[PDB]
This record gives sequence, structure tokens and C-alpha cells, in this order.
Amino acid sequence: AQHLLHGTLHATIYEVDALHETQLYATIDLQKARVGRTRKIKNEPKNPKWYESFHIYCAHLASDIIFTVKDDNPIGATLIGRAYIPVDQVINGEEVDQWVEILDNDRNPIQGGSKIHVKLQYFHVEEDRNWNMGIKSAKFPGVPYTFFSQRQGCKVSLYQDAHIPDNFVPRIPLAGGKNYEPQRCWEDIFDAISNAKHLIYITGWSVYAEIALVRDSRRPKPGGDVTIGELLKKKASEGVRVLLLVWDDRTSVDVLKKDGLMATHDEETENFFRGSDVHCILCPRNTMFTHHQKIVVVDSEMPSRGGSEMRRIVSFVGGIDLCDGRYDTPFHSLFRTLDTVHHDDFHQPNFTGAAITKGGPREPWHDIHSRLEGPIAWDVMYNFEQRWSKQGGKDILVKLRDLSDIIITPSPVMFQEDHDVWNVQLFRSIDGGAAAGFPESPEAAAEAGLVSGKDNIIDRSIQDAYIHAIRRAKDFIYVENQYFLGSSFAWAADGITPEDINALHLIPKELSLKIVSKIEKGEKFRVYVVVPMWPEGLPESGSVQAILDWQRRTMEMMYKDVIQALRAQGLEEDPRNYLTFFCLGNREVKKDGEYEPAEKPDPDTDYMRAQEARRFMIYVHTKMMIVDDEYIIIGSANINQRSMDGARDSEIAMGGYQPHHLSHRQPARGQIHGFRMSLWYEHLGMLDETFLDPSSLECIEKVNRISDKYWDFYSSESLEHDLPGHLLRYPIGVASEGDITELPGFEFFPDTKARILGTKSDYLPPILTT
Ligand SMILES: [Ca+2]
Repeated sequence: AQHLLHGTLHATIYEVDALHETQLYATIDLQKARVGRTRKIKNEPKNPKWYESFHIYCAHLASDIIFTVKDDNPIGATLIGRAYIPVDQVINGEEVDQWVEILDNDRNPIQGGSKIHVKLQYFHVEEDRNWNMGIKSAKFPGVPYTFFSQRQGCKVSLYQDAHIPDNFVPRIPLAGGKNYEPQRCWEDIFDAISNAKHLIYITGWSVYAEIALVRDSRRPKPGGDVTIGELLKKKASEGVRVLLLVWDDRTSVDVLKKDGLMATHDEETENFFRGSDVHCILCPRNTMFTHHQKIVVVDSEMPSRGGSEMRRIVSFVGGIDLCDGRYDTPFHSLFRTLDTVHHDDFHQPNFTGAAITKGGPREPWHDIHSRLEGPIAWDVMYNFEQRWSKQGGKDILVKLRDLSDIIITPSPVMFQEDHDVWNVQLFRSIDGGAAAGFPESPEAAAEAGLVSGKDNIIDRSIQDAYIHAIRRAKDFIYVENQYFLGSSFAWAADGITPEDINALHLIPKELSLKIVSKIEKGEKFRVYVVVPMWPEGLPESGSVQAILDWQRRTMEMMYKDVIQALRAQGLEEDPRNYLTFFCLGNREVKKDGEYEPAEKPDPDTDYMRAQEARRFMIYVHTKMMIVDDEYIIIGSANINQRSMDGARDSEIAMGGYQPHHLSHRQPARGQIHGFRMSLWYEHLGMLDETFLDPSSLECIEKVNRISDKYWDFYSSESLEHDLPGHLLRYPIGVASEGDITELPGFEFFPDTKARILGTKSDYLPPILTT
């Protein structure tokens, strides 16, 4: 630790000249923090040649860049030695190309004097032309070094929950002269599946065949009450190619399942479809990990007022699986839908023995999804094809070249001059064990940002897209995510050895370094983060407690960064006017005519307490980030190592902007702005002029104040009225030095015996919980 490397480190590890079943590889560390490794080379025991290149994202304190040569021989693994390049050598940004001595544990040359050949070049974040500039022109080329390139001529529909009722949204005027109009996710998916004529491809972490997609009696749709299972079986019986890849939840980790973290129905679904014309494949990770992508791909009629007989591809990505517990609206009711839309869809995994017959609260489900049109839709389909080819069933993917006269070649849905147009790019966390067709040669892999893992090539373009989206930010960042933990290389060694945690992804540290850079420049900037009150499961459980502890350490790292920057500027200010954390909750007075359960919970349980207090969190399952009202990422990937790693859970996400609605010379007032405002209206219960510019001090102060008011209403012993909104200040305090503290009287979440600050586990290894 001397030298902050915040930027990108281009590296090539060529070879070891001469070492005087062997599987030789080299790792790259920034001080103690691992940042890359080569593939393993066989049949070259004396002169291993990797010729492997890296584009390493740096946000690290370091004195030495350390290359370790190792042999992963199954009969025994061995350390060959270490080579050191001082950070002084790269800090000025000039290219370094060196043959450096490999040394033993006493820093003496290893036998024979072997040297490793490496090339390095450090690019500080401000060397990037979008650093602190946003997207900054309609000619922005996309995120570099990714497998999928940015697509033009696209259209994205943004979905706020599974469903939205009639006339929900206030008037949110947009640059083109109309008001923002919310789209409805499961109505649209129902239509997409019902109208497909050639293919329906679905992936899910969980699929439940017995749910209906359409349930709003005020917005009925013909056939909308059919279950998704009966709908898919009908379409397949008519000849549509219906292919599902559902995570093999038979491989779950028992301890996580028992704690409530894996409430899935994939196996049940496979039994539902076998014998039908639906091809439902149970897909193991290849477990400790899961297949977490949530995908729907269909053929759809080509936009054409008169009609073209032709078809195009349309794809959905985001957080919402087609399973139990996901249907909801921004009302997020705890008790008042138990005899309507949740009577047969009661989801509450946070109490032992929760059941509709014992009453609510159910767990409301806040989530975000998207529909993708234009060439990007084929990229999602290509992901499905890669996975099916590797882990699917028979050779029954639709062959798009045999259908050139039926399904168009990948094509835009709008002209690039149309201000509604989107530029969209697809990102993933997946590896060669799960997806066929990645390039084998190191040069081609590096051009796509693919990195070597222990045994497979790795796509980590989701983490890369997040890093890039944060670095170009200039006004504000708004995050909703199921998890918020990581950058453990920069955690305090406070009762832990940080290097043992291995939650190395950069998102939390990039956020705090971005905040620090703006403070240093005296430029206004705000970061808003909405997380669930606790991650789904029994909150007293080892798993949930471990996650809250990781979350606490992550928050503490960031606030210490912020406070240190404020103090260096001579500022004494509340760091929560720079970085602010929220969760969501609801609370409903018992009005006449509500569902009356036949039974009750046991007398001194979380369940009984929550039922009597009439309150519960609204679960934040979203995985979305909005930057500057101009760029948005929506997908399946949580802000944790499980999602960001690349070789842990498989994930997918899109990142997009409208090139004519950027935040450059005018405020961004396109679809992303409309959506962000619609989300804020849902959570705050109101819109206010100050919310138009979330970088302002007046905005964050007002949002924070409202969220404190709602926490007071939520957590009070007394209840007179429904909660007027849902956004709660996350129930922690920030000490003057950045330590996260309990609130007075709230060691535990309301109605629970669960510590808000969490508990480090002595049994669960961090690989399971990070
Ligand atoms: Ca919602």
C-alpha cells in the first residue's frame, strides 16, 4: 500500500524462459489482492508460454505487482516462485516490458535463475474519455472488451414490477413532448408467449408451472388466466419449439436451502412438462452455484402497420423469474390481496411455517425487468443457444438460416435519427463450462475481455459494464439491488483477514472512489442505494446474518472513504448527503372486509409479531442501476461476488441508453428519466420538483428526510394510517469515523430477533455467502 491504482492495467504474461501432470499457470496480484490468472499449460514443463493478455480493473492500494508461478498438478500442486514489479514502475502510465527474476520465499532467485516476461501499462481513470463525462455523445461506442458489442437501432421497455394498475403514474413530461407511460411486464410476456409461432426459449433460476401471468380483474386479457405451464404445453403441442433451461435445484446447497435462500421449484416444473412437447432441461451449474439468468426469447410479428408476414426476435431480461411470489404491483400489499391475486400465490419465506391459512403479511416483491427489441434481442437468443449447446437436450434449436424468409436477419426497429431509439449492449457472468462457442486462442479471448479461470474461460462483462457505468458518472447513481457487498480487498482487518473473504469485485469501491473524486473537485454528486431490509430467508439464520455482516463491512469501507475525503476538504458534513442507503417497507391498517385466516401463528414468533404489528419489508429483488438519468443496467446480477465473479452464478444483464436523450448539454429527459421518476413516485409516494435533479443537496436532503419519516411510521409501536410511502432509511447509523452503528432501540429488525448489523459465521465459508 503506497500508490492508489484506480484505472485499468493492461497486462500480458508471455512466458517463463526456462524452469530448471504438470499444469503451469501464473497469477497477478496487486499487493495481496488477486486480480488475474493465466490458463494452465500442459506439455511445456520447462518453457510455459501463455501469451495471455488482461485488461485489469484497478481500485487498489499497492506497492508491488506480484506474479506467482504455480503448478496445479493433481498429484500435488506446488509454488514455483514470485516475481515483483514495483508500482513505481507503472504509476506514470508508461509502458513497462520486462524480464523479471522469479524468487523463492526468501526473495532469492529460484534454482537456475528463471525469469518471467511481462508487459504492463497503467491507465488512470481520468485517461478515459468518458471519465466524469457520462455517455457524452450519440457516437459512444459501447463498453470495450466484451463478448457482445453494443447494438444500434434497438428499443427497450422498462418494467417496474410484474404489473402496474391503471393510471398509476403521475404526469412525468419527457423531452419528446409526451408523458412517461409505464409498460406492464407480465401482460407483455403473456402476449409474447401466446403469439409466438416458431420458438419460445426460457431460462430461470426457478419456474413454477402453476402461476397465471395475468390476474388484474380490471385489465382482463383473453386466456390470461391460463397457467404458464398450460400455456407452454399448448404452444408446444401446436408445433412451437418450446425449450427451457431451468436451474437444477436438485443440486442446491443444503445449508442455504434450510436457511431459506433457495426457495425454487425447478424440479417440480420438469416433472410437469415431461411427456409434453415442452423440452424442459434441468441445468446444473457445473453446484456450489446456480444458474441465475432469467430469460424469455420469442419470435414476434415484425412492426408493420399493413403487415409483413415476417417475424423478428424479442427478448426479456431482468430480475423477475416466472415463478411463485413474483407477481405484484407498486401497491405491494401485505394483507389486502390475500383473497385476490395472492390467494393461490402466497409467498413468505421469512417465517417458519408461513401459510395463507395462518395469515399475512405476505412478502411483497419489488423487482425490475426489461423487454429488448432490435439486434440486441438476438444476442440474448445467442446466449440461450450457447447454453443449450453445452448443457441442453437434443439438437433442436431453431436454425435461423433455414428461416431467412420467415424470421428476419437481426435488424433495427427504429432509425438511428429517431429520438426514441436505444443503443443497447448485452453483458453476462458465465464461463465455458456452461456456454459453448467461446474463442480458444488468447488473442481472441482478450479482445472480448474473457479471462482465464481455474479450468474454464470466463465472461465477466457484467462487472465490467458496472465499473464503466460508475466511472463515467457525473451527476448521480441510483441503485436497487438484492445484495450490496464486495470489494473485500479494501475492507478493514476488523476481526477478519480480508484476503480470506475473496469478494474481490469492484462495485462498492468504485462507487466510493467516484464519490471521493467528486468531493475533491467540489462537484455535486449523490449515490442512492436501495437494498432489502434483509435478504430473503429466516433473518436469524447463519446465512442471512453472514450476509448482513458482509453488507455492514462494505458500507463501513465506503463511509470511511467518504468521511476521509470530506475531512481533507475541511468539510464537516453528514456523509449521508453523499452516500445514502434505504430499504423498502409497508404497513397497513386493518380495514373492514379483509381476508380472515382460519388459523394463527404461534404466540411468540416473528410471524405473530409481524402479523399483529401489520408491517413487513417490501422485498427488493431488483438488480438495476441508473446513472445520470441517461444510462441503465437491468439484469439478474446482484452486487455480490456470486453474481459479479463470472465463474460463480450465471447471470445476464443489458445496459442501454437513448443516444438522443443524454445528460450532456440538456438534462436527460427520456425513458430512463421517466422510469427513475416513476420508481421514486412508487417508493416516496409523491413527486417533487427537487427530484428532477438528484445531484442536488436539496434532493438528497428531502429524500433522506422523507425516508426517516417513513422509518418512524414503520417502526412505531402505534399505527393510525397506512404507510404513505415505502422508502425507509436503512436502519443503521454512521459514526463520526465511519463505523456502522445500531440505531437506539433497534439491535434487531422490528418484530424479529435478528441483528441488523449481522453476525459473522464460524461455520459457513465466505464462498457460500459472498
Ligand atoms: Ca415495486
